[PDB]
Amino acid sequence: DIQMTQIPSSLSASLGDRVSISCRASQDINNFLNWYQQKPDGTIKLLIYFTSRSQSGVPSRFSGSGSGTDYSLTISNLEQEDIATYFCQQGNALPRTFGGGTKLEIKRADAAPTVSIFPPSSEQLTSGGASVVCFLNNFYPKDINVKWKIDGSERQNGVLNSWTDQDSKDSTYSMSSTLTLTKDEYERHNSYTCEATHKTSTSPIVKSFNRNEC
Amino acid sequence: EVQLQQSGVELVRAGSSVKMSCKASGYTFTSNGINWVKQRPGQGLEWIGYNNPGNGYIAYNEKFKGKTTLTVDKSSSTAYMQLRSLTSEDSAVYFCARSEYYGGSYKFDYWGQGTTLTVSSAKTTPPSVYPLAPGSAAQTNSMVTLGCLVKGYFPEPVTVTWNSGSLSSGVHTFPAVLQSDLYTLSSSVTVPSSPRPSETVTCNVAHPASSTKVDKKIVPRD
Repeated sequence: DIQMTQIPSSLSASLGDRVSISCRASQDINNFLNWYQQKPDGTIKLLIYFTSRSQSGVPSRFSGSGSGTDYSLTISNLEQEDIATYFCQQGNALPRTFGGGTKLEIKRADAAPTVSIFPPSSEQLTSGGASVVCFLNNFYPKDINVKWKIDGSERQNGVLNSWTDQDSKDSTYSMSSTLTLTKDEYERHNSYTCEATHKTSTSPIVKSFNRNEC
Repeated sequence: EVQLQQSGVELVRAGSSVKMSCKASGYTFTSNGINWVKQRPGQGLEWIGYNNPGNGYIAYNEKFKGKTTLTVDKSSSTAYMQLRSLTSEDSAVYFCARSEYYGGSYKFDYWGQGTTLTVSSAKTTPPSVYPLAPGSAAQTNSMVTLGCLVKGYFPEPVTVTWNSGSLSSGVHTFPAVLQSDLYTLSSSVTVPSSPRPSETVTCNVAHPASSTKVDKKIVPRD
């Protein structure tokens, strides 16, 4: 097929910045290159057609260029409504192939999560389950490492992690981590600890509860 | 304004087939080809085929050929794609998009909203909702953070509200994650310490597919 490569796959830029996304193809694509924008929650729109250069009816800050194998999309002044995933598509041969995507995010000052840990609710425990939950809230950058420790040891089995999209107001992320165990296993241990490693502190940020100071 | 309206079968079992539809309007249907594209949740976009309703007919990506049949019905102005023998790798969002010629090649200039194909073993299950009150050593000291864990439901979505929507600042609702074929999500609200427990805080979750509505007040202890 013609393989289409976009570099980078992620780009953080400040609002107001000039952004450039590049797309390269494996053989000369003869300028039949179209660019698409996928907003949060999945709608997709045509922005630019025929080798970047032609605008469909998107803002005038979107433009593109290129020849042969290397094409660019550039946004001349970044707006909040522009954080999206961008895709190039070659229309020179069958199969139509698409680039792997470039996602945008608003660069911000680092923030550092506010962490909370929640014991299992009594209601859950009557059903023989015990989920322990840890919210890690309003942090930037998105990179964070969470480990669970029970009476001094393993993280690993039964942990589900979920991340929010970057907040449109302030520009942070949030994450919950939930450890699920059976009630029986839950009652053979004393402390439960949520430990976060974020590049905002050299010391982990730890939150814990002991089972019977409750 | 041309428009492309999709929906086909969204929740199916492995071994099944689905026939999805993309209804076009706002332009003469016969005049433009329809393309179908797959987005497997780990973002990339893949082309499946093209169907020209007017000018003869059909191409398939080698990969999708055979698993896919693309037809049209020119009189209702609908394009359809049929997927046969659906596995786990077929769960994705499928989009149809229109082609338009512009000097040399085609642009996919209007796209439908897409229809999610969930190949699953799970049946409609209402969530379990558990209130998450700060623990042991008193916690969240200034503001208090409270949560709600919505545990084994199927299908998506659930809607979570705090105090019937009065409490909408400070709330974070996390994208659901599929655990063993059922979804689990959570929501936290951070409130002033003067708000709780002096004022009632309740998380309200609605699950439209099982007709379930649950209200769980967050109270001290566990």
